[PDB]
Amino acid sequence: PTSDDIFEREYKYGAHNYHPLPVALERGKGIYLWDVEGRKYFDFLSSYSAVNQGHCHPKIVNALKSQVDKLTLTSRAFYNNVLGEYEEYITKLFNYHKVLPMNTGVEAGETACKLARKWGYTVKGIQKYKAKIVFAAGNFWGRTLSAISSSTDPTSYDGFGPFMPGFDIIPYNDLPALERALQDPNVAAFMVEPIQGEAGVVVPDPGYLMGVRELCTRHQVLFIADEIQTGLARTGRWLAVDYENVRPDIVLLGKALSGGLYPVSAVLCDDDIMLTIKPGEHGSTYGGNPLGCRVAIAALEVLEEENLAENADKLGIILRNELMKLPSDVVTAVRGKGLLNAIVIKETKDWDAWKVCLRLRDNGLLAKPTHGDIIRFAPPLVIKEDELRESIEIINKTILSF
Amino acid sequence: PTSDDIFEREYKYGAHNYHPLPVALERGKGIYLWDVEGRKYFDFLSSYSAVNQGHCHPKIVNALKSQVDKLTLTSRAFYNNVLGEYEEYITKLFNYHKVLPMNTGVEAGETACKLARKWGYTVKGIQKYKAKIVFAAGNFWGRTLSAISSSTDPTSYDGFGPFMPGFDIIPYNDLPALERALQDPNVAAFMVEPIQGEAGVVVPDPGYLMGVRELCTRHQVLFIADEIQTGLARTGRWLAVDYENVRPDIVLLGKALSGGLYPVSAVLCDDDIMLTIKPGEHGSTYGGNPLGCRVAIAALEVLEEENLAENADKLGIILRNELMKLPSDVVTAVRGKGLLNAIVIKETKDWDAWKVCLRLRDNGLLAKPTHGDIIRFAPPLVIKEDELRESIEIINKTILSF
Ligand SMILES: Cc1ncc(COP(=O)(O)O)c(/C=N/[C@H]2C[C@@H](C(=O)O)C[C@H]2C(=C(F)F)C(F)(F)F)c1O
Ligand SMILES: Cc1ncc(COP(=O)(O)O)c(/C=N/[C@H]2C[C@@H](C(=O)O)C[C@H]2C(=C(F)F)C(F)(F)F)c1O
Ligand SMILES: O=C(O)CNC(CO)(CO)CO
Ligand SMILES: O=C(O)CNC(CO)(CO)CO
Repeated sequence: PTSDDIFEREYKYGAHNYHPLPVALERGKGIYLWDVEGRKYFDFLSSYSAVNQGHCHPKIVNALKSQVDKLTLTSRAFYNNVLGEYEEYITKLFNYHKVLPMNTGVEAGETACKLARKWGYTVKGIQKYKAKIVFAAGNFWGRTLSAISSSTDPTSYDGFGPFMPGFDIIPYNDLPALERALQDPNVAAFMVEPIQGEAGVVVPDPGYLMGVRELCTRHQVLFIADEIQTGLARTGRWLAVDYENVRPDIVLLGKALSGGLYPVSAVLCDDDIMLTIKPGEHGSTYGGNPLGCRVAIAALEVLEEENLAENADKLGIILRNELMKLPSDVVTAVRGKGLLNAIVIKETKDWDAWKVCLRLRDNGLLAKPTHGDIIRFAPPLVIKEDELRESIEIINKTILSF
Repeated sequence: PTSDDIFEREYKYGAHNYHPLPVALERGKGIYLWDVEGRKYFDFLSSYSAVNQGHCHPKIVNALKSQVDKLTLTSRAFYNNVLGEYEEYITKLFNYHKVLPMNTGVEAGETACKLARKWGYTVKGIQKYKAKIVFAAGNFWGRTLSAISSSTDPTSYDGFGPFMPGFDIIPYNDLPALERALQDPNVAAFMVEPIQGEAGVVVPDPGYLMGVRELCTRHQVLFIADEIQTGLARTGRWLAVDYENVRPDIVLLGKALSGGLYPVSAVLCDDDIMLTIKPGEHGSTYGGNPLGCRVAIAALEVLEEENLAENADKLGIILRNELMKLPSDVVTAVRGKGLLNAIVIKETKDWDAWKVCLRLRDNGLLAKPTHGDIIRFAPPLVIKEDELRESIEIINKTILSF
């Protein structure tokens, strides 16, 4: 069963909601992936930063295999013995009172919106159903009707309305706009990514996150930080907001929370917010199941025990330093923090980010474009400096082969 | 670490969005669960019908263990070698052109709403953003802002607005109301459960589903059948709609699609609907990952090879027959199809569905109430007639001990 067979068969029987890069992967471990013909590749996408810990990390695998022989799902109608241990661990690890477990990133975001609105009505005293949540243009937090309603990307929302009311949108990295938006006492929260991933790794100016926290406190507005892709060592800290010593009111985690072995996500906040939701008022069939909790506990331990945040910090400097050695004729910008990085391609009609990624694949490195001029470079955080330097050679050899 | 310790620790560190039955489960297999003190129980909830195949079915476990050592997540940016095999299998199994894989039940529902609206705008010709979707009162399809906006249950939606526009609600099991609702040419779809699970196992009159299909065809409206809990042999057929030989335009699957080992869900429909969504316009980080696909393929094979639908059919008759032998003084109604069943309790102030389930737990059987007068009985479909008869004894011994 060849790569071409694999492409054709997905095309026949599967929805066309994606156009993947033409590579048919069968196997992966650490920083490497192998296709069906056995060719070996560096993974510079990390499955959108879900395999921070490397593919099939043995510690997380063994947690999965130990638990799958015991108990995988009771539903939340009864207690299991794993969920709390995970809850005690993750809430102490991040220093919040409580966690609400969900499965996917967008589910954690919907949860955060529901906490914000409920807190707005039952604590802040907003009249029912006047609550607003402010978002930054360029945000991406998933594909539900609610998530695309806050998007400014036409490919997310066009053809899918009517849209959820009560969302306001302001420019990203703009504190005067946030100050103007928070004049409305019916605003309950501001939700924002510490670095906008899908918008093309857009890093806000130093002090932005400190100013956000100040404005939210001053106006009695919840600061929701979406760390589903910036968190868990990807940017060189436990949370990207740690760079400015800022404590959000709600933190969203996902992707790397499981090492890529299970959809696990989390909403962290204190009691005065979390307990606004009463029993029966929110949940999920698979949220908090024992199998995902065991996996999450191990995937957090791997991040801590192997010191991947400081590894991501020190190697990201190296990565960005080498990438700017590329000629400004061809690479117009280098952006990133820790091991979440991007380069912008001077998109002539000679060439584009898609053709670059095709040739990168030919030379053994997997990455993928985000707007035809942007290419993300985000390898697993278990990569070593010598392995990283080999990868930079493949990027050099590719960019300069045009 | 005792059951009481387990309760207290979840209470301290976890959100209070649930009030589970006081039982702390550590282990499960087949139809049985064991708590931390070793006591053994019949599972008559099946984790809300996600473990149709029994807890930790060895065939599904071995599929998980084989794949977790190989590759668990590439993201949809590249191809993996498993996804298509699953897509070919499930689309031929249910006789639709295509499948769109997602993770949770509510994600499949949001997907169905987005397909319906997109089809309404790009095929039916509804002006943008006038599309409507009709739902039946009592529906439950999840906890996103969109899903609670169609709910008529105040505990789902109260305090969580403002709500998604464009949803109409009609009585369930009411064909004249549907005919009245579909007079609006801007309606794109009607979404409905063949049996309303969360509303208390509410079974519509014979012919209802045939009348729905006729009205939807006559008015050029998509018939979306939510089988996330009625499907996959739970009611005695592959799809609950199979009882009336009705083919919906969109079918939603979830829960049992994985055997309870992984959150896997699916949206099935033909090309003229499915291909309204173009690349980049919908997706999910974990949807379609190789690990969940291997698990789903095995969990479907277990349903087919062990003939659980006919087993569920023949044992559900037995179950409902015995349950009506209970005195009408105390059990006001018995409802269900296949192995999805409920009894209604004459809720005096002497006693209620919660106290019944407490005493059922004391006598070794796990079930749980849904509105304080309704108790669901839904054991795994691998149960045997002799095991089922033992369980009925525990239900008899409990109801008559009051
Ligand atoms: C900050 C943030 N909050 C929530 C979610 C929802 O999480 P989810 O519901 O998917 O679990 C996401 C998900 N982002 C995805 C979805 C995935 C895909 O489209 O396949 C590609 C991906 C992505 C990343 F991560 F950067 C990119 F390409 F869009 F740019 C997210 O980035
Ligand atoms: C027909 C249908 N369509 C979609 C979904 C969403 O699927 P999901 O997003 O959860 O994967 C569901 C989920 N129903 C759940 C959620 C779970 C919980 O509240 O913990 C209890 C449960 C339930 C069942 F199954 F009957 C009950 F108690 F609400 F009555 C569903 O029934
Ligand atoms: O009307 C618009 O332009 C947009 N309105 C919303 C976003 O601001 C929904 O998309 C309001 O929630
Ligand atoms: O206004 C209402 O009573 C309800 N409106 C909606 C449901 O019909 C949203 O909850 C419209 O989508």
